[PDB]
Amino acid sequence: GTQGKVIKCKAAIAWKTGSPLCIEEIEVSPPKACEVRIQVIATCVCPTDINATDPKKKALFPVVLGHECAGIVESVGPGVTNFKPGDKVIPFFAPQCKRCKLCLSPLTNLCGKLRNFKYPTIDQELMEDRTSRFTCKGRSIYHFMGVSSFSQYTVVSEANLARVDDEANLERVCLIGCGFSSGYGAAINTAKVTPGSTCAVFGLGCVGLSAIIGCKIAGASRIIAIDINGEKFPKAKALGATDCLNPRELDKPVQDVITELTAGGVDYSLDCAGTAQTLKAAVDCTVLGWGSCTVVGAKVDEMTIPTVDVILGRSINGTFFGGWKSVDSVPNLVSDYKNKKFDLDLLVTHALPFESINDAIDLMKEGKSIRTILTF
Amino acid sequence: GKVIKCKAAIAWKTGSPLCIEEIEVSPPKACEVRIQVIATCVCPTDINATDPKKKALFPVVLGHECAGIVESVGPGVTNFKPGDKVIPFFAPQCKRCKLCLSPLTNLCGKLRNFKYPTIDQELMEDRTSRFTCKGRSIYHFMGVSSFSQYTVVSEANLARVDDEANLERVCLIGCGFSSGYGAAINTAKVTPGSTCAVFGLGCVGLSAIIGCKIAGASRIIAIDINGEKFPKAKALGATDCLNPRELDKPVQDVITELTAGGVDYSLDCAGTAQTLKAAVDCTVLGWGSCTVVGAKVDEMTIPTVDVILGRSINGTFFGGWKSVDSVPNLVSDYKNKKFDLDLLVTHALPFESINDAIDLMKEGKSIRTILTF
Ligand SMILES: NC(=O)C1=CN([C@@H]2O[C@H](COP(=O)(O)OP(=O)(O)OC[C@H]3O[C@@H](n4cnc5c(N)ncnc54)[C@H](O)[C@@H]3O)[C@@H](O)[C@H]2O)C=CC1
Ligand SMILES: NC(=O)C1=CN([C@@H]2O[C@H](COP(=O)(O)OP(=O)(O)OC[C@H]3O[C@@H](n4cnc5c(N)ncnc54)[C@H](O)[C@@H]3O)[C@@H](O)[C@H]2O)C=CC1
Ligand SMILES: [Zn+2]
Ligand SMILES: [Zn+2]
Ligand SMILES: [Zn+2]
Ligand SMILES: [Zn+2]
Repeated sequence: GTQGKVIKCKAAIAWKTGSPLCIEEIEVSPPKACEVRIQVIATCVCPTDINATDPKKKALFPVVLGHECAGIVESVGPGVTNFKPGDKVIPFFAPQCKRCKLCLSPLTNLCGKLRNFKYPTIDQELMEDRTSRFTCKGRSIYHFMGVSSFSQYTVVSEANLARVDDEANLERVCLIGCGFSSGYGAAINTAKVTPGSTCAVFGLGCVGLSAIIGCKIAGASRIIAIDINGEKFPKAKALGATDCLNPRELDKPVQDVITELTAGGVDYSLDCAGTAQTLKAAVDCTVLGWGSCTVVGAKVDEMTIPTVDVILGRSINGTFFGGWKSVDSVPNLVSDYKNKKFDLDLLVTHALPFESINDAIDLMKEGKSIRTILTF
Repeated sequence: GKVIKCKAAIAWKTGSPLCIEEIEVSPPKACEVRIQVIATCVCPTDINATDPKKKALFPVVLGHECAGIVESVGPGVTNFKPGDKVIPFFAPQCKRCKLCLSPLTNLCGKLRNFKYPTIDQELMEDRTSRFTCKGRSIYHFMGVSSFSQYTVVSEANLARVDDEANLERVCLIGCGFSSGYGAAINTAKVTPGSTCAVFGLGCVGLSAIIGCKIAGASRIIAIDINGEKFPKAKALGATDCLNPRELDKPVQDVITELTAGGVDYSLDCAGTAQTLKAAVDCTVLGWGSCTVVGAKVDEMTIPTVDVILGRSINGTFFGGWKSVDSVPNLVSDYKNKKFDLDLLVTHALPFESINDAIDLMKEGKSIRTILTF
């Protein structure tokens, strides 16, 4: 518990694929040079974590999952001076070393720290010196996307976290760790929505809803929300959607319907679902000449685009953590919440003990929730 | 308004070559101009028309890249008179629709078919034709139909140019040069000091190299499977050249290694399934941009991971130029030697020998063959 000593605490480990999480007692070593050890206060489950338990996907085991959270600094490694015990922080999967070609360009938010560009979900699986800080029943355990928040205490790289306001409500600002930021920024930075434009958002979960918030703040005059589960519409409307459509209850392809309603198509579209049908429709429903499609979610490995479509004016791009330069922007999003610029409360549907983590996973797998807050 | 009797090339059906025939050309009506063609070239698009695998209409008068002079104008026309030099084109700018008014695109409300533009603008504004042969009415092609001594076009499809222009060279502005030059400048938006890659070294790709250089690029890589295309590439601005058939590793991997990560802008002026995939792969992460110009296949497949990691895709239409307003400017640049079009013309042949010009192109032996009368 105290500095320099190994800690023993609760956690949830995935011993192998296609299986539920087990509650165990583990040992968390102290931080080394350029590392920080955090006490996790609140955390949520994200579809990216569950995706790791899918047998048809690539992943490593045994591992400690989790990447959306908020907490407090317990101790820091040798030579560290930008962090100290007591400070409130928020870690993330997108690093910002501030010391590379990519970090210097205003055209991207990627960083030279990343190594795998074909399978990012298995990158950052160990610390810089290529060793692990986790141990359980003798065996060494893998880290997950540089965070691993499903443990009371974790250790991260200085390039993977930021200090925030001393009076921040950690049981809510934890949403800034992944979901909210990714959707909000996709609209503002990646798609670059403009005043008076028309937008279309596919998928109404935490990401899609945050994208609607972003479009409204950017000044769009019309926002069309699409989802196969109609029960998600009321919450979308409370946040800014002006129209709603269920592909399942329509006679014609949903894109043909959108095209009719707008007399040609929308200026900007964002896919926050990621299926073969949503990706195709997201492109189809934009106006020719200057229509823009931004990819956010992706459950499939590829998309097929007709050649005549780009020749006629349509373009395609995608986002990574909402396009935010992580270390510099996260503090600012926290300040915005303080000033009531947007309400993170509507994104929370459940609250439960960390012990019941497996129930939160079922709820999400059943589309009966948005986000569930877990606490130790 | 007399009817003119002249010669022209007609395609009667799919699967057979063009036939030289004697036809009748009617006088121009309101908002129309009758042009005397002085020089015309053959473009890959004209050849696709007779391929049974492609969609097309028959019988038709093909051709769409040329330069010429005004013979006569229709009732009420005042911006044109007999003797003026002009250049027609497939991308209209009617200036009486909503799209022409927008600074976000170069498309126009005059267009109707967006899945097969090669069969659009097949008749005039009033839905009738101006061509006749052996008692049969004949179709127009993409609003131009240049394979004829005389043709008639809508005022939204041409522009008057400098009185001293050399019509035997500025004809390239009608399609090929403008499309490649503009793809780099307007569509890809190449910037000073950047690195680019151009796939395909025919008229369009060479013009893209000319455009990259004028925009300020510091490095220009040229790729083609036919090595005889290299000497002209270097004469126009290429700094490095690569032939896929003489490399063991895939060409996109060679480009990535020679640049330590890839290029800032790529332009596909070939359009095969292999070039489209390579054009995307050879761009840098974070901000790499791929622009589609050529297109031999109907689709392209993009990996989800690539767009998430910063790569983007777009495409060009007549180089992004507002046709009526920009063509005259391009003619002026040539007059002032900003670039040199003479290097793009490799042969000349009498109009009656059109079929020999087509065979020359299908053997990869030429860039552009000018046809004269
Ligand atoms: N690009 C990046 O950096 C990030 C990507 N993501 C990804 O974004 C996606 C969304 O995340 P969440 O909102 O948290 O997930 P979620 O599971 O809550 O959202 C999915 C929603 O899409 C709907 N849907 C499913 N099939 C549909 C169809 N055919 N048409 C319309 N709607 C359909 C569902 O009914 C549901 O409401 C995930 O795939 C996630 O991994 C999350 C964070 C960052
Ligand atoms: N988007 C638009 O508005 C326009 C599009 N185009 C299109 O652009 C294309 C090119 O036109 P041109 O230069 O006149 O044709 P071309 O036939 O002379 O040019 C093709 C060139 O690419 C090369 N090539 C073929 N396969 C290759 C491969 N795998 N790797 C590298 N090089 C390869 C050939 O050897 C040849 O030199 C056509 O498909 C044409 O229809 C032309 C004008 C405007
Ligand atoms: Zn996530
Ligand atoms: Zn960096
Ligand atoms: Zn052409
Ligand atoms: Zn118009």
